[PDB]
Amino acid sequence: SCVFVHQTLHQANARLAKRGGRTMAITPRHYLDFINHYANLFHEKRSELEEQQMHLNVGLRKIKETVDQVEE
Amino acid sequence: AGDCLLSAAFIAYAGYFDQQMRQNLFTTWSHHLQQANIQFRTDIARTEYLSNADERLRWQASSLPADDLCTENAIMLKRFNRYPLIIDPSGQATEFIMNEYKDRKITRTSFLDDAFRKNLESALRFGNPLLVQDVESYDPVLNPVLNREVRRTGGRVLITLGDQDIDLSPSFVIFLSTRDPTVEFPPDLCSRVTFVNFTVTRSSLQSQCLNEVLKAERPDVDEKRSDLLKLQGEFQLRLRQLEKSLLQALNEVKGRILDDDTIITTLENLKREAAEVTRKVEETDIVMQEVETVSQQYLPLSTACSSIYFTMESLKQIHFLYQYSLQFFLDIYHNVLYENPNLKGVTDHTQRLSIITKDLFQVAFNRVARGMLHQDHITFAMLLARIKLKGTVGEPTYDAEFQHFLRGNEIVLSAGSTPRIQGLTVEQAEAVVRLSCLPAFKDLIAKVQADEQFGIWLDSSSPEQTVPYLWSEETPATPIGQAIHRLLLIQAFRPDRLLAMAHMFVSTNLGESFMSIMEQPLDLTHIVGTEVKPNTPVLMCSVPGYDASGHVEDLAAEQNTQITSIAIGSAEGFNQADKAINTAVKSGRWVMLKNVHLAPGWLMQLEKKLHSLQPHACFRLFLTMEINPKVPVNLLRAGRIFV
Repeated sequence: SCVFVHQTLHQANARLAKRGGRTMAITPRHYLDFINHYANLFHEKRSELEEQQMHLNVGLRKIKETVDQVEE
Repeated sequence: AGDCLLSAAFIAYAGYFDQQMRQNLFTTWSHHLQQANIQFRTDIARTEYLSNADERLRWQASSLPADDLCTENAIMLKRFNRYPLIIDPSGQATEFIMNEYKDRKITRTSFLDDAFRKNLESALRFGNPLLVQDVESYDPVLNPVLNREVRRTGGRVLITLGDQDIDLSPSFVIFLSTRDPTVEFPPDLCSRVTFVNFTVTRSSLQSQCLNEVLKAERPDVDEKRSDLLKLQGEFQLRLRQLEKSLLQALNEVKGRILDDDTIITTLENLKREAAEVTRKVEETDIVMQEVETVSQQYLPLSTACSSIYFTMESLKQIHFLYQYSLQFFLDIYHNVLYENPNLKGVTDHTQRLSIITKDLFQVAFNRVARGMLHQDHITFAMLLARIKLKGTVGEPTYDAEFQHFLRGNEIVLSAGSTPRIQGLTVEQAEAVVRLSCLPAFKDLIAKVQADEQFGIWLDSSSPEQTVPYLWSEETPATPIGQAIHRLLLIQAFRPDRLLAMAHMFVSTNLGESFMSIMEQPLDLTHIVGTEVKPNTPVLMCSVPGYDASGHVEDLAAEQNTQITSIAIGSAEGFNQADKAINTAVKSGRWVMLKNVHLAPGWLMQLEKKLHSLQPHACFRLFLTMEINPKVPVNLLRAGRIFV
């Protein structure tokens, strides 16, 4: 999918050039920047969401503990 | 995973393309992800995924335009790997950056400035955000820092600049900006830096004006629209923090083996808060006719605003003196929505929209025409009339009629094509046979032959007032349709009355008193009192053989304001003008510059100085000038024109 994203950016640049509008070259440095941004965003969002998920799972284990409490 | 992929793809790419191209790229990526079943959430928006409420509110306080393109640009500006290159023909990005980074005491610098290197090394040493307003004359000393060539020697981060080594600070960020949106860059530049386009396209200004009218007019129902903004705001925050407080009280390892645990009832409040968030989402579903309707009722208004402003830009083609910027049209918009006496006693909302659009057209014309030659007033009036005709939904679009009215002369005829109609000249006969090509004018020649009142009407002083009925249409026509048909008839028949009949057509379109302000002399006292900023100078561009000093002198005397009048003749005039303006910036008195057309470069320098200066509210700078092309375009764009 990432490769396809780069290829469609190249195709869009070519189409814009054919139409006659102003276009700027897309370098593989752009692909490197895209991959780096993907890594950073994935890390940050995964960290936050999974911290909340771990809190929720600890809460669920405590819910099972309360189930055992009502059991005895 | 898929959402982050799309977010990063939009962040790294799509930084130069306009709104339509960005949407096309996003749609293509989303379609491809759907084909491969990479699960990506669709209800969320790119402007919301990467932004926080506090950051968005700070941007709003930092004067960020409400356009979603500008929000995306701010998002890209916040998070980046390569230093951005901002393209802001409007000029809003520079002020947005300055307000956003005012806390970090960002310093302005120009490439043309010789102290650029000193400012750069000062920024690296201290770690200050730096902005360069012009990069077209690129200086390649930034190639190492753009490449981030960093050498980690000891505990030092060291940068090699020219033949010198400078320590780097992590807090240092360099911002590159270009005023020209039409400049081309070498491939190394686009390889090394990322683009943040701020060009105000039709969609961009359309959305900006839509959001502005939503906020300004309809304000408590702007909060009804912002029910969507608050559904996940101060609303869902209570839900989430209530859940976390319930977790805090869930097992405090206290009261073990106790049948008393009412804390469960707080989950009822949790359910109520979650239901509040979900039902406000269902209010956003009711936006199938709630907020989409609050938007589409003003959609004609915003479309007319975009058309008006792009007519205002493209007006520079017909004359070099017709230079208008975004800020001028935005001041027009604010003066229409705010400080408008016409809506003081008006509360009905549809009628408020109607009077708002009427006053928008009126104020736009009355502000543009003041700096427009009298021979061109009818041109802009007709342009606004066409815009309003397109905007209103009841009338036909009239593309064929206007197209013929503008391009009749390009139609080629023949000697035999003219039937030599009695009572009509050869050119008149060519006009008749040419305009008969229209389906509504196919039987026109028969009407020429049959009619007998043609002789008096054709030779009358004002045929446009009593144009006879010749065009044949199966159904009764609108008054606007009759007006345009008679306009075509006048153009083909008595072209000498074309201007007068154009006046009548504009009157029928935009009201009989649309030009009634023009006949009266300029109310200089009101224009210089309000509606003009002290920073913006007043340009009085008079044609040869006329001076504007008398009117401004009368204005100053009647306002009992001490005004210093100096002439631009030599370096002594330059020094006197500089001293007078420097005194008047702080004192607040008026200062006049006479015949400023003599020094174009000094005028450019004065414009640059005026931009940096902070005039007092009472400060007013009048620049009486001759209308010659030597005057820099930037001053005309940065000042109010009065011909």
